[PDB]
Amino acid sequence: GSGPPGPPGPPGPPGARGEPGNIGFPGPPGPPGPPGRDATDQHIVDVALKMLQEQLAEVAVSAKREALGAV
Amino acid sequence: GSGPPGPPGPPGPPGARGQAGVMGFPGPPGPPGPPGRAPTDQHIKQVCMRVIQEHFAEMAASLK
Amino acid sequence: GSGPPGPPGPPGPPGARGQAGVMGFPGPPGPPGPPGKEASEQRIRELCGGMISEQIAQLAAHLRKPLAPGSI
Repeated sequence: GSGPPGPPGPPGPPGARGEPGNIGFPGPPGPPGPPGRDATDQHIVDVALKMLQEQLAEVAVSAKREALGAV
Repeated sequence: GSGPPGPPGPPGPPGARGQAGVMGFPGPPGPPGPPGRAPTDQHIKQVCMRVIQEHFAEMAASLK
Repeated sequence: GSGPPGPPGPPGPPGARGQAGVMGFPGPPGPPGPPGKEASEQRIRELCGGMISEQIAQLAAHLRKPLAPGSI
């Protein structure tokens, strides 16, 4: 008749390989850029000088036209 | 002849670790900086005052 | 052990998920801002015309060539 039951079977196969890691989160935004440069005084100086030249030149025109009676 | 098969074997070992995930995308550029300063009315007046005061000799030449 | 070996065991568990991806790099600084807006020639003329007239008149008086009378 029967001999004894056999020994335990072999270990099962290894499990399937794991899935790839989760995706990284996006990086932070960069900081704001530096401030723009301030407007320089040059444009103001230029107009002030133009105005001065204009008004001074008009003093002479005024004197001439006063003498002519044609202001 | 034979006898019964033996008991079932143990479970196999765990599978291999998965590959590392991809790095996230870089962040966006920061916003532009603030605008530079525009001249105030008081600042304009002060520049004009300085220009006048530095040209008294030139004014005098045209007023003689 | 006259009988044959038992059936194989079941498959092992699936392997662990891989290491998570790292956070992305920071973005770059943004660009410099726009330059400051220059005052208009017209606004400069509005703000400074009067003082120029006044100072011209005062200097003319100093030099003893006072001018056409100015606006009240």
